[PDB]
Amino acid sequence: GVLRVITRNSPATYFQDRNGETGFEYELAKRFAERLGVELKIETADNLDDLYAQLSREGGPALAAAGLTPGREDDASVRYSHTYLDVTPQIIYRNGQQRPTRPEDLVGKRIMVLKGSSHAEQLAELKKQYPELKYEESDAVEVVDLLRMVDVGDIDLTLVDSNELAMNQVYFPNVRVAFDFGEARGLAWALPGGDDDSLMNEVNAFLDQAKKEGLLQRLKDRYYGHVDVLGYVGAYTFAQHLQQRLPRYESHFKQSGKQKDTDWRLLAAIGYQESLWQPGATSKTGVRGLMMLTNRTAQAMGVSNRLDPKQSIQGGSKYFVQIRSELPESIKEPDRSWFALAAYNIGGAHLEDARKMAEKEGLNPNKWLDVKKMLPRLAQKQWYAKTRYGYARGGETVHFVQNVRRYYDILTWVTQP
Ligand SMILES: N[C@@H](CCC(=O)O)C(=O)O
Repeated sequence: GVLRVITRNSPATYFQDRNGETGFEYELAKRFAERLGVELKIETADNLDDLYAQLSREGGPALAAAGLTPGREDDASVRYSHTYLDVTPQIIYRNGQQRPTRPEDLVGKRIMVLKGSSHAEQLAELKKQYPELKYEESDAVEVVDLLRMVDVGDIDLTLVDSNELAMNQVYFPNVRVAFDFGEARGLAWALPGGDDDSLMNEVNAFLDQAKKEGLLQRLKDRYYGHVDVLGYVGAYTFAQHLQQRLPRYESHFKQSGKQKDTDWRLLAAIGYQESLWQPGATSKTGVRGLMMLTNRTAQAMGVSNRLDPKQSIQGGSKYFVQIRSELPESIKEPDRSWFALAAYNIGGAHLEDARKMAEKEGLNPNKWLDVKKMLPRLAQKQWYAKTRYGYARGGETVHFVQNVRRYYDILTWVTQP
């Protein structure tokens, strides 16, 4: 009584954050496994070629959920469910470089795509029509890698499904859609063929029902797509809010500070980066209140009302100090505080991968200046594929810690002594 779903380890799909497992596919697979009264077991594939290999052996996974494009036709050997999400392939280029207008303008550019993907096949055929088109494909990269590579200019163009872009665009300021390339199409789950429609029919029953019940559109808004974390405000705006907001809460930050033997101004910085000192702030991610705590985490810290500024401040402060208390003793202050900010955001599991990765690189797993260099690698498959817990958006962790420290510095400077 265990549903095995194979997927890809990636932000649009499945990954681990500080609260455990998450992702569009993962949630859809879980709400489905529950509709079957079985346990969901995730298995992840290394690349797309391997996913389909795995799906087609006997004794393999039930189905594949991985934002797969059917394309197909009638290879009965692999069969597709109804679609649960409609997308469009898009050519992506780097801002301030020659924006291609037409398929012919893909000639002369360096292009990279997932090896074994629909899009590699979309380009393969375009190469008959223009034998000068050249492109590379790789198994050691995921779409998140491709966008970074354009953003940073290591490649000119790539070709990806629009949803992957909607989720990530914001983490890549320099990238821009050049044009749609192909008709809109639907994504779907993949099952092996196929003589018993036992398994297929309910999936199709599930997806059809979950479309009219709002579940698909709910998820789509949950994930696709938005900037949780980021945003250093003006020094202007912070000075503003020092006068308009902090006076309400300074009292609570101070006492929690005292209660827990920790600098109140860092607690106050966490909260500013968190919600901008807004006790009613909330996210579609399911965090809420001044210290943007999750429900499980709030209950765990004794917070019975997430919207009460005093409670959320006390519970968030409690959460931060414990995380800082649980790090390896080998990490000393002040780095220790920075690791905890790093862990507060990305989860200790991932932070741990970073330190191992840091060690193996001959760096100091105890120096925030070093591990901080490793955290961004967790969003690079060549690297995160080699870690225990896999993908993490480590660049956003770094911004988190940085930003929080920055507010902490201004606060110190103004307080006072
Ligand atoms: N097939 C990949 C995209 C491949 C590419 O970017 O070229 C996906 O599942 O989104």
